[PDB]
Amino acid sequence: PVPPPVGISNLPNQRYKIVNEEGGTFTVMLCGESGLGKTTFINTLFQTVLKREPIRKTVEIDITRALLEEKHFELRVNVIDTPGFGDNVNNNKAWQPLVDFIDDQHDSYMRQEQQPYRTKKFDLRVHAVLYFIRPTGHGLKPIDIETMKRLSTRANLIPVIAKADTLTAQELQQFKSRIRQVIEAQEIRIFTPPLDVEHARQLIEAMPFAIVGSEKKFDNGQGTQVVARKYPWGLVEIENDSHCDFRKLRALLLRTYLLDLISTTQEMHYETYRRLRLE
Amino acid sequence: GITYTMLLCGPAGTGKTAFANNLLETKIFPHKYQYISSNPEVKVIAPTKVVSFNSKNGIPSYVSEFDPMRANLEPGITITSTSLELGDDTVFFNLIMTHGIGENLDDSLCSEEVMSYLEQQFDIVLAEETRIKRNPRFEDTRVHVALYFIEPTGHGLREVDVELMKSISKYTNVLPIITRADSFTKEELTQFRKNIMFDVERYNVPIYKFEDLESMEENQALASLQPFAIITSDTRDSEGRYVREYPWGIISIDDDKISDLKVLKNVLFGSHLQEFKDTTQNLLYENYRSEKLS
Amino acid sequence: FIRRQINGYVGFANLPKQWHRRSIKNGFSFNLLCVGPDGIGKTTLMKTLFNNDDIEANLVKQRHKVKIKSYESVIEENGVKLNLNVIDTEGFGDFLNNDQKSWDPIIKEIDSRFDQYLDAENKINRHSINDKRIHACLYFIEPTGHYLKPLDLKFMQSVYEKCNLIPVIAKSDILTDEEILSFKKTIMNQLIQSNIELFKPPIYSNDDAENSHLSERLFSSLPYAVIGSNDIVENYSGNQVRGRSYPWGVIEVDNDNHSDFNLLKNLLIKQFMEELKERTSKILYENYRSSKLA
Amino acid sequence: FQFNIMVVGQSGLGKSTLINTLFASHLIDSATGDDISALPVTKTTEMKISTHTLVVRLNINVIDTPGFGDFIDNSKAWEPIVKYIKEQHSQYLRKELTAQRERFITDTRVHAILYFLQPNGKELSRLDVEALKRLTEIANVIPVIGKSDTLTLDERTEFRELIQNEFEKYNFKIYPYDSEELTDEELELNRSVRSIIPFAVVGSENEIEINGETFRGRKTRWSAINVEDINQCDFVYLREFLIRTHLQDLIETTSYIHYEGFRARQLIAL
Ligand SMILES: Nc1nc2c(ncn2[C@@H]2O[C@H](COP(=O)(O)OP(=O)(O)O)[C@@H](O)[C@H]2O)c(=O)[nH]1
Ligand SMILES: Nc1nc2c(ncn2[C@@H]2O[C@H](COP(=O)(O)OP(=O)(O)O)[C@@H](O)[C@H]2O)c(=O)[nH]1
Ligand SMILES: Nc1nc2c(ncn2[C@@H]2O[C@H](COP(=O)(O)OP(=O)(O)O)[C@@H](O)[C@H]2O)c(=O)[nH]1
Ligand SMILES: Nc1nc2c(ncn2[C@@H]2O[C@H](COP(=O)(O)OP(=O)(O)O)[C@@H](O)[C@H]2O)c(=O)[nH]1
Ligand SMILES: [Mg+2]
Repeated sequence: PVPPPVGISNLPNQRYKIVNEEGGTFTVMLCGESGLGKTTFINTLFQTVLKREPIRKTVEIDITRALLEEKHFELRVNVIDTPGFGDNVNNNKAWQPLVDFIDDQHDSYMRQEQQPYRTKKFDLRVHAVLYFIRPTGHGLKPIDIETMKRLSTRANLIPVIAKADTLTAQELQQFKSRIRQVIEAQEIRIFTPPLDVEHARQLIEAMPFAIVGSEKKFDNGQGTQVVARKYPWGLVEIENDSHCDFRKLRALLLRTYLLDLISTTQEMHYETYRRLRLE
Repeated sequence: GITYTMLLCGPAGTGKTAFANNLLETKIFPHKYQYISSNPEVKVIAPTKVVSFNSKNGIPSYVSEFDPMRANLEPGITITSTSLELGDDTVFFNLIMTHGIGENLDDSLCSEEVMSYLEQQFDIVLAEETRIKRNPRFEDTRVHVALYFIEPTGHGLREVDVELMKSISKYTNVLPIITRADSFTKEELTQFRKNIMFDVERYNVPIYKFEDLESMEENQALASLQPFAIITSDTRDSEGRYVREYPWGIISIDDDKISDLKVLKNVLFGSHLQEFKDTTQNLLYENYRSEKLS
Repeated sequence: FIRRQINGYVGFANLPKQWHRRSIKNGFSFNLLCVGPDGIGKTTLMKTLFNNDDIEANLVKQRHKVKIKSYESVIEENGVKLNLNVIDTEGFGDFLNNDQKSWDPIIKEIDSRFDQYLDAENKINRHSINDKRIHACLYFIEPTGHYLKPLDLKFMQSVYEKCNLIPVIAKSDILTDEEILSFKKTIMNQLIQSNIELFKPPIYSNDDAENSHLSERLFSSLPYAVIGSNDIVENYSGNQVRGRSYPWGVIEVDNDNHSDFNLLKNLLIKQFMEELKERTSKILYENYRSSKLA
Repeated sequence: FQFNIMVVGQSGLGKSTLINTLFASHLIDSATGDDISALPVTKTTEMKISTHTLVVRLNINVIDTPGFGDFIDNSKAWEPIVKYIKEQHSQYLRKELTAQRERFITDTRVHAILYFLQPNGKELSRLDVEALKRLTEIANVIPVIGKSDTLTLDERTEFRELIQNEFEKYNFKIYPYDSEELTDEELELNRSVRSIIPFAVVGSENEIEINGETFRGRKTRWSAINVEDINQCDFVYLREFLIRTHLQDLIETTSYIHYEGFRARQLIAL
């Protein structure tokens, strides 16, 4: 070639190398009442075991920090848990510890940024909030609406239906439609992947994602061990798109739009918090 | 004719409407947002009526259609009664049902209203019994048995479960029910049953105790299945059989190896109908009366 | 953070691939400062590096101080776009007294770009900012074959903590192979003696030995013996290649045996442009900021 | 004979190499070499004089000017050079005015200045303009493009035209000069010499081999320069100009033009 080309086309690859060397961080909150398969879900997603008295519980935040590695890429995972949320007779203001935690992480990063020496950076801003909805089959509850509305303005809210294997296809379709209608009418902004596009549209059409989780594997019939729930009347395959939307949620959280979650967390939620705090 | 009264208490989304319609083998109770005795052996003698409620100013009723703009409103607590005739061997059955439990930010009003309704029925019977011109054929409205529907969490009992079951136990027999047992595998269901029994023992929840000696094998088998794990469905297939059709398989409700639904039905309308009725009206009511007449 | 063994493949290792895709959608930006005496071949080298004769065709906004000339360009190749901003000095070293005041406009341009970034960063209504900070500084050393001049040492020591300093020997064609090696050795000893730190390309983990060896050679060959020519000449073999033709020979730009032009193009564009930007934003800008604010 | 030659230019322009190439011997060494501390500690231009005898028995004096344009501040880089030249003119005048005058007065007057211009293709700098303005009026200035092999033939032509235009612009007296006492052939020779001034010189003290033939020049990874090849550089032309055709005229013009002007000004003043 005369002239031999400039290496402009190698600039993306250069950035790839930088990213693969500096690793990544992902912070995810698992909001919901007890017994919604939140611990099972997080262990199913990362294919590992991250998370293993008084009748009246207190709504508290429990952080689990882990370092995962695959293909020489290191991810620092912060799993934020919400034990006690919505598990009592009186759950009034159960959302406050959660929104306060999110706002506190935004505020902490804001004040770290202003330091003259800011080399070390303890970033714990929540990149995604999975709100687990009990599969009642009817619709969203007042606690669900209130909590989701307050979380949506400070973090990427991803509503999900817990234990979707406890509802039939018709029941699940109706429940998802009613949830979507409530989210629209109550003006609750949920995280949606950018459309720059058919795969992304399919991901959006499935929202709220119908989740099934399992940390066990069973024979699918073709001699292969697949992650599934074994009922005496059938096997619920987690990786089967016709059984649950786990693969779509994994695409949104890690495989395709993880960067979009982190960037929207930093450039939208955090930037709005900072501007309102400094004004 | 035998007057029988059964309460269905629990949080929304526990299959109470499905249980009632399956029990009567006809869709008499519509499901939420979806507001006829097709069974020849069931007749509606007094349609569903509100017997006690406690909501806020302008709160849509339990019959209100799906309104997304008003989904944010807490429903309060509402109790209904439906009187049917089943089948002398005829049974005048009154099904009491709760609405709003688990849907309020503060559910204290729920247990308060359930106790108010139950105690008001005791007070009605006591006032009639105290009258000079009494009527022995008076319409008895006392709840004889109550089924508390436990959400399929898989862990155990929560504060609302304990509060409501202990509140109801003062007036009637309480049967905790593992609802939507198809939400669990065999191992998970066994563990959930053990966990619930651990909680009822820890929190002194006075649930009904299934127990001549001929009844040893039967009653022991009833005490082993506590809480009864049921799978219900009010939708039929082409063959006319009640089923739940999942993408991965079909659950036929009639099959006895999946659920204790048929065992529960034989307990309610067969073996223990009169045991529940006698314990309610001759022990619990009498203790209430003794306290009132101190 | 506790390291956990993950079974199978989850797919979080696709985060770099996502950065790769997004980096293609949004363009890349680079800022390159050229310091050298007039006529040393700064403009020709820019035309050669970016295969574009209109590289300094868009100028964007007695004499006793250097004049700065800022030019903006857009280079497109295989769907990847680069917004290049070339800062080029005019008058450097041509004043009778080349004291600091003469060449201070260069340092002032650097500080003003850092100041603009800092001011945008500290704004309450903070919005996305165009990164204008100087990402690389190419200092052109005259091919005298003796040593670095006093003005060279002064400027390089005053700019090494603000930019990724890349010293090069300009018009190296005139130097013999032995003169090139001697001059480079003398220059390196002088820069070491004056504590002037240059940009050392980073080494990546789990990287091919060819890549790491190339990076180590890129640092070891500094200062690069470079030549400029975006014009095609006919060599004695009859081939039409980029270079310059003289009665004594045809020197070729893209021939590794004639100069270190390809090593410069690798350090600046093909291999370590993004790493130069990273050092500018994470180390140099952060030190300037910390000095200003502490 | 006695010929005094000065070299004025920045360190590393090939001044010592050109002198040694012209006279085919190691007369002088680089005033600085590959060492910055070798530059004058005074941070000014200093005179470095050397004496040699070559064979006509010609006594060559070489005057290097280390420090000229080699520092941050070069606002007085030409002043020591002007002082040295004027001191030699004044010294000769003192010896001339002596009543008991020497028969053979030692001539220390700078007879030729090889001024090395950088081959950057640019107009004359502030330093070059100031230095040439003062020097051209008191000594024979022979402008030269130091390391001319940087320029292609087209770049050389363009730069030489630019430099000649700069000389005309500043009204500099550039050697060789013409006078009414010259023949039409001598004027023609000065015209051709002047056409190739500043000389595109290339110097080398080392030998190279090309096709089994030895040349005086430079060989590199890509080039092969033969300094004595008139179709590569003007070294042969400058050598002929300096040592054969105009050596006598250089000494003659130093005495009759520069020294006479100096003398007239100095006597008019006193
Ligand atoms: N039906 C069903 N059960 C599930 C699912 N995920 C978990 N479970 C089970 O239901 C219970 C949920 O407990 P856990 O995962 O600890 O929930 P958490 O309290 O929300 O973290 C356990 O018995 C699980 O084995 C699911 O997708 N469907
Ligand atoms: N998994 C499961 N779902 C059921 C069962 N019975 C009913 N459902 C469904 O789960 C939801 C429960 O609603 P409904 O029966 O009206 O319950 P209620 O709100 O407690 O009165 C509906 O979508 C039903 O079709 C059951 O045994 N298992
Ligand atoms: N010998 C030589 N001349 C060069 C080289 N690069 C450019 N030139 C020439 O040097 C002169 C000045 O170059 P220019 O690009 O104008 O330099 P700038 O003033 O520093 O931007 C022009 O005649 C160019 O053709 C090189 O590598 N070697
Ligand atoms: N390309 C080139 N190099 C030269 C020429 N003359 C000298 N050199 C080399 O360039 C450097 C100049 O140093 P030197 O000749 O000592 O110069 P001085 O300090 O000006 O007296 C040395 O490394 C020489 O070998 C020339 O005409 N062309
Ligand atoms: Mg230029």
